[PDB]
Amino acid sequence: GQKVHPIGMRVGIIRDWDAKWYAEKEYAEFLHEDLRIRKFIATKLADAAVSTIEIERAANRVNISIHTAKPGMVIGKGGSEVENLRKELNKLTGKRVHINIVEIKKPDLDAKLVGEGIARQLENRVAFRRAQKQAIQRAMRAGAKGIKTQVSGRLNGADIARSEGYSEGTVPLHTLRADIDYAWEEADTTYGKLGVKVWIYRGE
Amino acid sequence: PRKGPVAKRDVLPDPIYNSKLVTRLINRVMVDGKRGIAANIIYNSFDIIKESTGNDPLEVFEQAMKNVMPVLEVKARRVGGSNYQVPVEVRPERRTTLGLRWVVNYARLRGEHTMEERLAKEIMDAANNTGASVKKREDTHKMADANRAFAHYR
RNA sequence: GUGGCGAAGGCGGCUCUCUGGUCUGUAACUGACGCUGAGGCUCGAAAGCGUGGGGAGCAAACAGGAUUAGAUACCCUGGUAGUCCACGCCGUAAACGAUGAGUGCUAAGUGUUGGAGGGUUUCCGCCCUUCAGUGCUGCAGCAAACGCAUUAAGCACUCCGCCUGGGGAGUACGACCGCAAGGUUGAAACUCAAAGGAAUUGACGGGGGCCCGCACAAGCGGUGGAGCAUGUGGUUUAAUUCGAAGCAACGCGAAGAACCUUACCAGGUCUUGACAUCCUUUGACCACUCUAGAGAUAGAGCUUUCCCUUCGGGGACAAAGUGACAGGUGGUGCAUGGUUGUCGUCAGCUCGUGUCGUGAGAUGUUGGGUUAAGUCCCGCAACGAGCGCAACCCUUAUUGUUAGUUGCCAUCAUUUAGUUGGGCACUCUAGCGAGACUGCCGGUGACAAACCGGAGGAAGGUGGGGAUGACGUCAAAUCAUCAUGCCCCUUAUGACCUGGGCUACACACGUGCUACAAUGGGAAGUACAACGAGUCGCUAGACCGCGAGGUCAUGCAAAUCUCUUAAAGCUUCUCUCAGUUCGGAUUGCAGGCUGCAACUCGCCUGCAUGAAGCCGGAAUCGCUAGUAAUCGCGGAUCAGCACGCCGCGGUG
Repeated sequence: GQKVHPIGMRVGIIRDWDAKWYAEKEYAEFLHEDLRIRKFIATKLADAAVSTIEIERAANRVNISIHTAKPGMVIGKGGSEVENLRKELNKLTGKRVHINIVEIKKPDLDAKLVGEGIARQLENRVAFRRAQKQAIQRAMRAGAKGIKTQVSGRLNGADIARSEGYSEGTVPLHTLRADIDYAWEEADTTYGKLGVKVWIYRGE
Repeated sequence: PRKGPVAKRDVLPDPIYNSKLVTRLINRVMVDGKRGIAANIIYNSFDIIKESTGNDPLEVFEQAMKNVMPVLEVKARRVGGSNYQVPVEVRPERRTTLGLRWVVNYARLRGEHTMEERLAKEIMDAANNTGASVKKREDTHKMADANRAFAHYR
């Protein structure tokens, strides 16, 4: 184990906290409420492909904003699903909530999206050598300085584990002003678990 | 080291006598970084020197240093599995190093009731060609100028 | 002497006798008389055999001493055949240039052995030509590559010997030879699908060279000896829960074992369940009081009681049913994800276009110098590029400006005082900028990179320290943080309670603390920091107690108040080299504090007692400057509990 988390090395330097509120003497409750929130809304995320979520909060209201790639399939027909999101989140937080949904542009240039998609092929009995290759091919065409992928575990649904990935372009890791992205997902085909990691360099 | 020779660690001449040798003597008496105690000890010792059958603490101290410092030291070496010893010359800084070292070591082992009653007495005994410090010098000179036998072509 | 001679085996002190071959010049002579050679004969290292001599040194066999798990070996002390001569026999060697003999033809350069010619001519020492030997380098051509190359492994003709996958096997049978040992000749049955030559990239070597690093050397202080704290082995136990095992396990998981934590043990208990979903009856569940009990639980008492209504429903919930189901710190780190250690912050790991090679492949990335550096320069079939290195980030050393409260007090009055009037000058706090770049000056060096010296400046050559850890190595560590494939349990390996281990002690190993004193012990006085923490928390002040502490009370959610007058230091007065006015283990008695409760098993106080220990063998550790050595302060965890851990500053 010999590498630092690339978006924890850079937090507080060129990127911000995904949770921006200041509180004292009400800090444990707020942190676990955020954890509960974020661990809940992985319900719709199972289909709607959400990437981040930003929690702010005021006197007694909680301002939420989620980045997705499916705006209509997450808000409803005329607004009949955000209604449910709010009326469900009120049952947990006991407060007023106000989701302000963002929409993501160029979704193939996002670490969680890419890695979670190319970790759904592995479950459908797909060979890994071309999943990663087509992933970096469709990540370079969007225009990116570099990308690197890596899968691990019992490959092919076979015996003793190994690891291998593929690189395209430069991905400098030691440069602090680099604005790299990163995510780690999981999946199974039928044997144990696999780990997929993905890094994308998008200039600085 | 391996790269090459290094510097010489400049010293700060003490302000009382304006003599860097007294500075090194204070630095050798001091233990655990308690320097004011070492300074009090050296100054009481010099007061004792001048008060009792003395002329000036710098003069008799220099003469004692001159009578103690060595001029021929040997070095026990290894060649290929058999070890011997050979004499060699002695560069100047090592000389005063050894002198101070011996004087302090053999004043510390005297057996009176104060480090001053030991230091003043020992460097007086030294400025008159006496004391285990001078005998240590002569042991060294006798080891050398004898063990030159298996040193003549080293 | 990569000197000479011999067909080969072989031949080295000197003199004589007998004798074989080669080379060079000449041009008297003969006139193709030549080359090769199955079968046959002759010779043939060392060992061995026979007969008779000789025998100093060496030395199979053998004896004795060692070493090792063993040593019928290697090493040491001895020691017989043999090694030597004459005469017979044997007929084999990596008997090798692993290259049969004869003959002609095909570039050059350079050594040496034996001759013959021409010149200059003391040429007898020099230049040129020319025969025959013996070596080195190199072209055409040849070769699978290695390589060979007028001394062919080239181009050609003549004659002889020999080969046809690896084992079985140079074996069996027959035959000739030999005193013997053995030699020469020489199969098959059966069995395998390979066995080989040469070169390529890696990995290893009890192979070599260069370099670097508190790795040795120069030093300063330790560990090992003594008492105590703590972890581990071992033994013990009803249980002493589980994990870690050279460096890279052993003050490690544990940043808090009296109950809890808690997995372990002994007794007392439950079974759709301590915890989750579903479906139905349905639906608002409680808490509180009293007896029995070690509690877990059971038995009785006021009662869990519609919060949506269009008269028609939905949220919380007890029991029951009801079975789907739950539950596992049970196994497998050698089935896995994730997260770490170590080589090591060492300097490496690859690609594109070219060129080289029959081909796998190479080059670049090798060489000189320099550098902390695959960091730079010069040269070079290479020219460029990517991740690594360095930079961008943090803190510390100097200062301009903006802002002066809760910070500060220089020019003024005032008190106990920076306090109150006043001010933001100074210090300080914290946002934004400056400043360090071999940037100038001299020398060295291929003028190059780089190194040595100077100026100026707070700082000079990555100024000091941190974060940052490539491709890979050890099937390294962890199913017990968490997840998870397969296996296992299910009225028990699940679950609830009290009490006991985890702290046991003939011992062995690691990491620490306190000392063995005068550079010290005791009594009185006087000083100087920084990082941090605080609401049911940090406690000002006054009083009571010898003390640890207690009571009444005060400010502060914090540059405002408190924790917090730091300890080594300095100045006086003592004590006198002793097992002591050193040391503070162990035990007796009396208290305090937290907690429902300190017996097993807490921390602290006082009086009494006063052990070992007088600087520690072999061996072994840390450290290159505000560092080592030494001295205190804070806080995470936490009712309470630190010699451990993380930080801070003082002397140096």
